Amino acid sequence: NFIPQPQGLLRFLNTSFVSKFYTPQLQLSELAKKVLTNIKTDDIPVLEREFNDNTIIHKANDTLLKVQAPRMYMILQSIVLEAYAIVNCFVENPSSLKYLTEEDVSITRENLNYVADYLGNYDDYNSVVLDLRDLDLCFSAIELQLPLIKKEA
Amino acid sequence: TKYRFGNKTHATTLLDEYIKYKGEPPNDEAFDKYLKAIESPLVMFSRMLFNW
Amino acid sequence: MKTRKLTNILSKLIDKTMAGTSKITDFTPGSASRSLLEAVSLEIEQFYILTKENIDWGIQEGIIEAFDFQKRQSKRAYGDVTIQFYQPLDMRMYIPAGTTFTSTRQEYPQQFETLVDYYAEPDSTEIVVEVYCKETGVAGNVPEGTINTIASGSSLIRSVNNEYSFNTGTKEESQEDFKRRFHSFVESRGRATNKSVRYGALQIPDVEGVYVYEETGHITVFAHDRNGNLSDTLKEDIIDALQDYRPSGIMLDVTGVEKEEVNVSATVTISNKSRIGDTLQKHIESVIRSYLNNLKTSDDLIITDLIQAIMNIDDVLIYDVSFDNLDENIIVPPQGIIRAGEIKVELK
Repeated sequence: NFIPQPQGLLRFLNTSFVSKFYTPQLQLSELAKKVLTNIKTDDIPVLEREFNDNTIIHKANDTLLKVQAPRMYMILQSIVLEAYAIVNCFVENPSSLKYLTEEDVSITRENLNYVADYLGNYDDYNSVVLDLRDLDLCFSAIELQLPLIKKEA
Repeated sequence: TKYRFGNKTHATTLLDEYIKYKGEPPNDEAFDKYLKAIESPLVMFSRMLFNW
Repeated sequence: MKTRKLTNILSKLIDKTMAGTSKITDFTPGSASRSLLEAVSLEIEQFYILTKENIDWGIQEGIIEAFDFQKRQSKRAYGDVTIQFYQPLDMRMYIPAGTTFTSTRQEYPQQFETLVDYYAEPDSTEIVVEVYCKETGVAGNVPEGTINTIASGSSLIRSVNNEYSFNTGTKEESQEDFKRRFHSFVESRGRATNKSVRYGALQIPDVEGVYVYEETGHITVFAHDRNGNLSDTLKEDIIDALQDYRPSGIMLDVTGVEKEEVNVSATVTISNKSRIGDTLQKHIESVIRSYLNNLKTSDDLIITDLIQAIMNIDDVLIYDVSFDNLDENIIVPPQGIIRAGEIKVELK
């Protein structure tokens, strides 16, 4: 019982300069690890249409960050997997929400700030930063609300 | 039958022009003319009824 | 104006606060003042980004408003639908106008309808009628074996199926194509030149991919439509339109274009053994045939663009493509157009 994923998102998800305020650690959550293995092994259903011209469609792939800064591109994939992981359990199959914890989202926001600040240097690719800032405050709400949800449920 | 492109009415028109001009028309387009030629009430009532 | 990121704005705010006669204040993480400054900096960055986007949109809108040059609308998808009956019709039958053709798959719920009357003569086990997509978009480019439903159909009908995918529906006009046509118009302001005649020929919506071959006191235009034909009325309309743009005191002529046929006999390697099937072969054949069509005049049969186009369907699923005889580019004359051709797929 899983909604078929877009082809673009499926392709995207399946695989010096430093900021002074926030820095990354390249750490993956336990919940994120399980979802990666499931997609890697199981052949999840996928869609055939690509009407939705938003998110990674022609923004994450169109930008030259993929070829210029592959290390930065790894950070964006990690945020997407963490973003997809939390959206997965709440919409359907909430049993996997047990593995999530506060520190999983805390590191993700720090990674988002680091990549977001680097993208600010480029003037052409501010469209990607437009969505990241909105997504940045979304994780913080989950960070300050996730412990209450598990105890309530 | 013996060529890629075939037609009856289109070919017949060329023959009629060819016969009338005795095989010597004023222009050569007649020979090539054949070649270039060949390569609610129910809805209204239902619609207006839905509108009302 | 110049884009300002969050970190620079926050640093400037911190410097101003420190220099504004305030030593007691501190900007450590977790403080209310630091959070407020970060929020303000993010608001200013959002304002700058939206201002840049509005500048780009305003430039586009001003260019659209300036002059009388505007993009054209989309084209409704259309194709052919095959009808199979249980037995040949004993007597002539009339199909009511406006018959609706649809599908059952959830991915393609778009509807279709006929525009002209059709008649099923007796002793005919099948009939083909053109259809048009009501929705204006790329959703009408359904794959093979999608349209499998008919409305107001008699019991004689046994099956409904489309032999080939449409691959004709299009979205709104692409930005690159509009920009190129505008460049042609701007370069065509100076009349009595090759580019002026080019724009005068290309401004008609029906004609596509014209070519001009200047000669000593003689001008030839090999104009053709999307189907590669040139009707007399459209030819006369093109001549009349070019009359204003035609250079004075020199002959002009037009004689359409001559078509050429070549068999590619392409072969493709597919990584996924399971996914290989007749449906994929038919899709590849239809894609290659459509690529052969909608091609302008006086361009060599480049193979690199062909392989990059067919590989664009799926980079991972499609592994490699090779060819037997047409490896070298075929030089086309000014009056030659590569439209026809039989495609045979030889999977490795």
